[PDB]
Amino acid sequence: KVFGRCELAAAMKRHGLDNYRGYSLGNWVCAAKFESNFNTQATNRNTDGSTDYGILQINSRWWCNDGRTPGSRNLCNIPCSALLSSDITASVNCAKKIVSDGNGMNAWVAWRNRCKGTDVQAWIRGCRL
Repeated sequence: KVFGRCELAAAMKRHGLDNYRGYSLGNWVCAAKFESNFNTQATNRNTDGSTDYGILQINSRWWCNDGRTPGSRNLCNIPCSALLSSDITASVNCAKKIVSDGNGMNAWVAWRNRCKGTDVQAWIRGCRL
């Protein structure tokens, strides 16, 4: 599924991400935009052999099991495929754990390099939330 901007904002809010660990909803929407262009089915292989999955490009190195990332963990206790669902529950639950891990949203390299410090409220501008 390819979410629209306000549609995703709404889904994130419904799943409790709005202001989670102090990160406004625009921050989450901006991260999703640059990680996956709002496409739940996005997958991208990393040079180390891990893969990033889903709207928020969650890495198999630590967070999910894809069966092909040696030495990796699965700290969200989920198959990485669950992160590709049209329903964002699994992605959201796992992102909650990620953003709680110590470095906040810096875990998302695209958020640090493209969202951090910017006018992230633009992402939810005009949305009925």
